[PDB]
Amino acid sequence: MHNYNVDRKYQYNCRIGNWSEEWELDEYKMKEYLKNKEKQKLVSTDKEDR
Amino acid sequence: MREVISIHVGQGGIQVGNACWELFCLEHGIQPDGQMPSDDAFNTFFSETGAGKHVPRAVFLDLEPTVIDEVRTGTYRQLFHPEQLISGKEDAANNFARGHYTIGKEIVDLCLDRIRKLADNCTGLQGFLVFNSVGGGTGSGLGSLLLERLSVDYGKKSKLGFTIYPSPQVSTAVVEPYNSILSTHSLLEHTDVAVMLDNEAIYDICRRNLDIERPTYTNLNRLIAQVISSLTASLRFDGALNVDITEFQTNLVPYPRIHFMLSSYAPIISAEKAYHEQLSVAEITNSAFEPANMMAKCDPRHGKYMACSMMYRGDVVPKDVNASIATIKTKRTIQFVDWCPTGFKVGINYQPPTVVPGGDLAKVMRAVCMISNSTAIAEVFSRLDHKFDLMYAKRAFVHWYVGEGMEEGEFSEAREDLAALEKDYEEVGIET
Amino acid sequence: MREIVHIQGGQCGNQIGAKFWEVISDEHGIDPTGTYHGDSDLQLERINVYYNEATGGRYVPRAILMDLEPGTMDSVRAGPFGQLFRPDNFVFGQTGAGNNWAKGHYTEGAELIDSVLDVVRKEAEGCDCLQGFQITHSLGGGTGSGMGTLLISKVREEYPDRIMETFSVVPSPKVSDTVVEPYNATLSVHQLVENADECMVIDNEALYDICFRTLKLTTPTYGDLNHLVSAAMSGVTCCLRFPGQLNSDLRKLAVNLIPFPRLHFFMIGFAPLTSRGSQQYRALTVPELTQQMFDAKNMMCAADPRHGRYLTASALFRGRMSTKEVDEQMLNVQNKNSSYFVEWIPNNIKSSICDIPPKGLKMAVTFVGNSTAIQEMFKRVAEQFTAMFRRKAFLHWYTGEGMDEMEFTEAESNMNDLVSEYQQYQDATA
Amino acid sequence: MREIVHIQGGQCGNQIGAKFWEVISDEHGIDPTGTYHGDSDLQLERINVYYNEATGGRYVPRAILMDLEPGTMDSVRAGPFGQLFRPDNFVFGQTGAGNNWAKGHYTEGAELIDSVLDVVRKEAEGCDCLQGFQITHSLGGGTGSGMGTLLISKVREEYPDRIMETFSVVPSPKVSDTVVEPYNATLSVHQLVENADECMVIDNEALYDICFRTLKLTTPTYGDLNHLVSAAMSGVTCCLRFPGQLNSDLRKLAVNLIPFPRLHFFMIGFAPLTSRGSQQYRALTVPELTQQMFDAKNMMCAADPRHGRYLTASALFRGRMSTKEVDEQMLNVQNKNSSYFVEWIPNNIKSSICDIPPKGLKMAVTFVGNSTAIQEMFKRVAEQFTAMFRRKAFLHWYTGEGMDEMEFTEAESNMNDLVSEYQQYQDATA
Amino acid sequence: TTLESYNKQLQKGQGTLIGNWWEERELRDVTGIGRSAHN
Ligand SMILES: Nc1nc2c(ncn2[C@@H]2O[C@H](COP(=O)(O)OP(=O)(O)OP(=O)(O)O)[C@@H](O)[C@H]2O)c(=O)[nH]1
Ligand SMILES: Nc1nc2c(ncn2[C@@H]2O[C@H](COP(=O)(O)OP(=O)(O)O)[C@@H](O)[C@H]2O)c(=O)[nH]1
Ligand SMILES: Nc1nc2c(ncn2[C@@H]2O[C@H](COP(=O)(O)OP(=O)(O)O)[C@@H](O)[C@H]2O)c(=O)[nH]1
Ligand SMILES: [Mg+2]
Repeated sequence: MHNYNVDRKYQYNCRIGNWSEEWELDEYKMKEYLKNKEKQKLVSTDKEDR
Repeated sequence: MREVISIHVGQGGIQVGNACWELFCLEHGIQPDGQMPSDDAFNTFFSETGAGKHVPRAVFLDLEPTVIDEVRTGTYRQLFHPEQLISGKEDAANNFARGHYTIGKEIVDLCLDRIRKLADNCTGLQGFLVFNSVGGGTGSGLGSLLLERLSVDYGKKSKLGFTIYPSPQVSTAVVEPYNSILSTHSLLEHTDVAVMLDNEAIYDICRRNLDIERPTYTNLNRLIAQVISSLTASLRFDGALNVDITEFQTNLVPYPRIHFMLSSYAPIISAEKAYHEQLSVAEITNSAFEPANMMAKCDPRHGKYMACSMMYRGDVVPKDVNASIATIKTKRTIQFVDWCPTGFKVGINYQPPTVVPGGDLAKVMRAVCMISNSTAIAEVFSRLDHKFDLMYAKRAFVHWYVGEGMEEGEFSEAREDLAALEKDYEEVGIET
Repeated sequence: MREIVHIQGGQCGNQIGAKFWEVISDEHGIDPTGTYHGDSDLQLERINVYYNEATGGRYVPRAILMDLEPGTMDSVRAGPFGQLFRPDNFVFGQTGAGNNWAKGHYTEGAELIDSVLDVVRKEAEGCDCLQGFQITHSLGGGTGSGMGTLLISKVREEYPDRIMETFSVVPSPKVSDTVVEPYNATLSVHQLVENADECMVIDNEALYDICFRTLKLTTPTYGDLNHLVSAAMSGVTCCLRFPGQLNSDLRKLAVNLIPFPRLHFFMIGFAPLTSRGSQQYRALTVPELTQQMFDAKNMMCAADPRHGRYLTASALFRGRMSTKEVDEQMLNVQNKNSSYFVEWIPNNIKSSICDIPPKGLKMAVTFVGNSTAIQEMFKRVAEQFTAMFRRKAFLHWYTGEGMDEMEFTEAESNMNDLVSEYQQYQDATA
Repeated sequence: MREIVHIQGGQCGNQIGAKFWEVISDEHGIDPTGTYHGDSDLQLERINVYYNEATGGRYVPRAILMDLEPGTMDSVRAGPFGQLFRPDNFVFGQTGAGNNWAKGHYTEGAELIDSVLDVVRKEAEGCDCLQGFQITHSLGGGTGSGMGTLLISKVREEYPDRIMETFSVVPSPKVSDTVVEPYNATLSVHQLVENADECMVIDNEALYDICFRTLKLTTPTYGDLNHLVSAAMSGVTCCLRFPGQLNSDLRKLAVNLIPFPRLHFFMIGFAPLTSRGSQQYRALTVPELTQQMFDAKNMMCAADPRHGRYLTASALFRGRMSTKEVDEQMLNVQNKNSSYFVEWIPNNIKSSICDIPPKGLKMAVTFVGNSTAIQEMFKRVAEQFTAMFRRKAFLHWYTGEGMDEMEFTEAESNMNDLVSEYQQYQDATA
Repeated sequence: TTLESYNKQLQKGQGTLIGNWWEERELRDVTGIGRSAHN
């Protein structure tokens, strides 16, 4: 019966609706952030570098 | 001293020609670099450069540069003459009108010049072999116009056409019937013998024998290459009954209009099931005439037979050949037309089939390739004509041809000529 | 080498092309400075199709940007990958259109089109063998719907033999922005059926439902819609740029997808599209691709394709696969849905294969189709046009620059005309 | 040259063949790769009886493996000597019968039998000189008990004049592994009596008693049971495959063992059998071989041979020995126990001698006996069957797949009449 | 005629005893290659 797009929406921490998708999207954002840390292409690491 | 000239036009034609040349250079012991390691039975397909390497007697044509340049970047880049890999500028885009009336002339002159120069070096030209896909614009148009030009330039010389027609239900394009009938009409009066090379039958064969559930064009091309090699092995290897390329135009064509033929090959077995099988002459002959083994999607039980040419290679023995053919004649499910009491030409070669590494076929000691002329082939023409006129009744897609410089009436005489052909085929089958 | 050139106008076309060029540079391995750092030799033999070569070892897109206001160009230039386009290809006005077709097509368009025509002619004669034209624009705005169609007519009369694709963002009734959209929509679309060899329709409402049902993204922005459009448009020209077993160009698409000269409106789709979750939980196989690609709710158009019948369709598979499986899937799907395909033409589906999958993917499918259900959109737009035309609302803004109700009358009349001959094939039986 | 084709179906038959072929192979000196490595020229002398030669000189058994579930052959292929079997002959189902005789003989079988009948026809026509057929199966398992007897019927239909041999593992009530033995067993035997030229019954409990008492080994296994059966069977056809003083083929045994066309059920035995601990004390002599052979407990069937009178007996000896000793010992065992031989058929023992003994043994004996003792097995299975059928338990499953109680009634009546006229001759006097 | 068949290449010995085994035996004994030397 679970329905998405329910008017006011809290953060991903609560379980009101569509929490899994947004949480795993945020997780993949962190994961690609880890990948950009793994391969030395970070704009910051350039900034402190110069 | 005896050799033929190979023509590969169209994307399918070039993709099958490249595979067959792989097979031939592997068989004659020539590496892709082009020189024999050294660690006169090749004059048929290669000519010495004077010292070292060799060059094939083949030419490749295509309007779009993708295949030609990708081959130029392939591993055979040092094999072919750099200037005989002719490519155009714009693809024909499945349009017979573009390939026959607008852009062909700018390339066919150079092509015929190349053919002349290639023939000049040779001394024993036996004929031409041509490979094309009919259901394609550039293939159909260029092949038709080249056949027309060759018919007037050389004339009496024999020409064999291994054409890939569209399959009955499975097909890629929608406009294929148009250029199919146009190319069929064009080649009817210019091709000495035509060979059916559809794809659905090959899919069925490879799925049932090789147990392959995900085949691609490579397997089909390798099978066709094996067929060609088995057909032409007689011209370059010793055998009990050597058969020349000219021994088709005298044995398999009762009338000048009926020259369309369909083939079969045996055996077709993978590498794990080979060691557990008999592979005897009688069994390999019986497996040839079964109706799912026919290389084209057509039922042979729906029509008579007119001529059959069977070529054996290996340790084949005429005793066993005669026993098998006698059993076949005794068998009732296959019947020949009344006015043809004898209807078989058999050839024997001592060279067993060669095996490519990494291929699906296994190393096999005995093999036979069969060519059949049957009146049941009118079924494919009938179905193609029906698919034609169903959508031609309301003049669909006709603007794409008429606006390219093509007159609108050609479809009428094409229809009439194929109709006359189908009356010919149904009338020949009547008893005398 | 049978290359094509890009022209884009208006804010919408500017954004679409901006993201498309980023994508194409991405799978061609080109940095924002225009330097090649790819890994393959396979990304350089066809680089001339979209990029010209300049001094310093860099490559430049052959795209020209036109509009009546420099704000959009100043934004896109400051945006990422904005250094690729040459400053010489920016042609902009200083007044604007104000969502009025007459201003952009009669008064300011005529006086401004000279420069863009000159630059496009220069760039066209620069190349060796030009293949065709592609335009990306929206019909609900003023400047786009005016100058785009005027330039289409001009280049069509200049090069009659070449082919032209257009990617049209038509106004959706559900999600509206301006109360005058159907007017300039009808005026522009009246001039496409005589020039454009191929038109392919896109709806922002359709993109929104796609992203919110399938992708399940909470707060989508225009970046997502632009990116979906870019991927779908890019998937078309893969055959001409990469090797494969079945190469098929724009002309082959035209000849195999156009039954009659006035039936050049298409509806397109992309696969595989899936949300964040099952992306590693589901297997990408050609049966799944062909099951998902024919889904009605997979469409990028508000037209619902199960209310009519397909005339012709074509699919451009990418990645390594087996041809027999492709053919058998196509045959089976054509057989199970005989009611949804017109009967008097046999085997009305085209298949092409390419050996290069996209970035981060292993198999992809791009679909184009000619279906009789697209006329619903034209019915709604014509109904709205007639409804607000009977009261003659806001017609003074148009008639104040040399326009009359007569050309409106031929526009709506041709709309009803095309509707009639596009629906009468739906029930046609042999 | 008077050759026989092997056909096996069901799990039990597959397991039996899995070691029967191993015994044949190591007796003929054939490695698991199909390459002969024997020492005696008599090894290849009549290798025709069971093998075929393919190109390269490798040998393949002419056994056809059949079942309704592929797990059995998937297991036996990885086992030793699993490479001999030709991959094409494997015929397996997709659903399974679940020990339902109606399912295995009417629904799944009627569809599956086409491939197996085609391949057995091919094998029969390929062989120059066909002697007959031999089949291995169990009357308690559904798929075997159904499809095997169906194949019996059809094969006998096209080959009425050839000899056919059935290896039936009939269930005993002491060691019961399944609940529906009465139904499918009586249904199988009803058809089997009408079409079986020879049928030999094997009891697993009798095998187990033999291995526990005579061999005196602590932990018996299905491997040892299968080994016993395979040795017994190689004993049957050693005389047909090797020279001897007096050869007697399968048709010889059929003529000399069956007095009336319907009494064709046999019990078998093998000798000598000794434990590993006592093998060095025993001295192998014809008298003690015969004493062990005619032992009541040495028979591989539950029936008490001293509970009835022998209709006839047959003994095949292997190894070099004097025939006068054989004949005098036969006369001694006949006249000493004249109480257990029916009087109106004097000289009711066939004796055969083969000059090649099994490897590792200097003499060996195999025994086949047609006696009245088998009647109690049918009486007891009849009691179990009627206990099943009075309350109609487990019956709707059978009748819901085309069956009716008429078939059960006629089958039980036929088997009851079989028992009655089988015991009729026990008390018949001259 | 179903010769060869179940008798493949073998040198010396009494053979397999099917077909013309007797007749090939003496040929093989008097001269190498009992049957149809390979080409
Ligand atoms: N069997 C087989 N058929 C092929 C192959 N390649 C192309 N074809 C056939 O060719 C037909 C389509 O024409 P193409 O060969 O792709 O293209 P073309 O012949 O060069 O003509 P254009 O498309 O106008 O360039 C298909 O229907 C196939 O049947 C191949 O590798 N094997
Ligand atoms: N997909 C997409 N649609 C857009 C974008 N920008 C504007 N639109 C659509 O275009 C419509 C407005 O068109 P408009 O800008 O007035 O056209 P113009 O005057 O010719 O530039 C709106 O309804 C939007 O939905 C974009 O970046 N992507
Ligand atoms: N000799 C022997 N008998 C077996 C073996 N496995 C099972 N059985 C017997 O077979 C009977 C069951 O037969 P079943 O497996 O149902 O036959 P199926 O239905 O054709 O597979 C049991 O009573 C067992 O005693 C075996 O490996 N060897
Ligand atoms: Mg092509």
